[PDB]
Amino acid sequence: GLGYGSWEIDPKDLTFLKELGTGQFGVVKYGKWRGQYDVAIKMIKEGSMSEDEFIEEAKVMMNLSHEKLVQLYGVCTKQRPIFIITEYMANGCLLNYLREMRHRFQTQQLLEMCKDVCEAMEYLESKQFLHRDLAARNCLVNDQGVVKVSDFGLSRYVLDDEYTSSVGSKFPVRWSPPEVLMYSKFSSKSDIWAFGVLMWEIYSLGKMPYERFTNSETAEHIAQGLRLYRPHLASEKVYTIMYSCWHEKADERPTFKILLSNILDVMDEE
Ligand SMILES: O=c1[nH]nc(-c2ccccc2)[nH]1
Repeated sequence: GLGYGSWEIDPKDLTFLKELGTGQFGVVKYGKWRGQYDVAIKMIKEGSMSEDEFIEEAKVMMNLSHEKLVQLYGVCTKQRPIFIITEYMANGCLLNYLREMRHRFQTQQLLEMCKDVCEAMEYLESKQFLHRDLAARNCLVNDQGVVKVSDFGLSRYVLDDEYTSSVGSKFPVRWSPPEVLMYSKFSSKSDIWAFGVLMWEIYSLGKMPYERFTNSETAEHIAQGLRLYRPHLASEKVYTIMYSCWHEKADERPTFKILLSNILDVMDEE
């Protein structure tokens, strides 16, 4: 209504129900919009985000609609703090979900999680939109066990330099190809590399990549041409897919369309 653009939600339409924990921009809550519609509400900590830039980008992000992408419903702007309102994912972060041994996952379920992510990424690739921080920590799981990709592109608005400098203590070294670590060359193919690492995280039930190495050691290992190796739960064909994402030459890495085809082949065969 009157004082609101299409990207803007009236915070007075929110009912807060449960705390969901803290992320990098601060508190996240579960609530309802207009009494009925489940939402997640991110309260953006003052000084954590380039807010005017993020708000302009929210206009673009709201047009990205795919069933395996966590939907952005809008932003509560011109208040402190601002809120980001998104599709609620009742089973929480993928990384924590994988680490819960009670689930006793079959490998068919693990491949389905990879396929869910791959479908989201093929869609983003088709829109020339890079995620820029693909990892299990940035995927969520709904009440049906479907995995969706979250927070796509948001790293561009993070003001904490520890996160944004390749040398910063919070940079995602372990999800980065050599050309990112060496010269900050981001591309579709750096998303591809990250996706390979994410498949490794899924098949490793949420182990940290390069778990025995520091970030500095990881960067040296990768830059010298060495890689992660096969998780016990990955078949040879699954391992071949994740490994293909790690070619030293970025142009020899597959596209998300090719990865999706390869994943569906393995689903049929295995
Ligand atoms: O953007 C979203 N949607 N849903 C969540 C969520 C986060 C933590 C725990 C449970 C759900 N975050």
